[PDB]
Amino acid sequence: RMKXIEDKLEEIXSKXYHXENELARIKKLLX
Amino acid sequence: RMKXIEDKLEEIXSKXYHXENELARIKKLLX
Amino acid sequence: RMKXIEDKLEEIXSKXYHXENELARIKKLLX
Amino acid sequence: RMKXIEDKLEEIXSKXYHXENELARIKKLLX
Repeated sequence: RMKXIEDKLEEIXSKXYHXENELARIKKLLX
Repeated sequence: RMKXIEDKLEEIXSKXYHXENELARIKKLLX
Repeated sequence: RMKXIEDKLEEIXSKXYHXENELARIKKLLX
Repeated sequence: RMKXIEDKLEEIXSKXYHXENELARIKKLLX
């Protein structure tokens, strides 16, 4: 249902942390 | 509910800005 | 509603094209 | 409906594999 959608969206909002920080890995290889 | 899903999707559609621009950071280190 | 969620998910499934191809920009700068 | 949303979210949770591994492509070009 809606509860087990809301708590996928809060997995995606983990993936969009690990997007940011595993880019910021690459950027801080490049400064 | 559906309102507080719709307004996660419009957080994701912020993350997919910061995807693009913090890639375009890396690409403009690389031209 | 559900129709205007489904057609955000099919924006995200555009962003996850432009993820892939604007990475594949960087990778083809790096081969 | 909700079933064919849940099974988009489990496409996105494929895209957020291919995010990670096609970054980890770039990082392992850069070590």
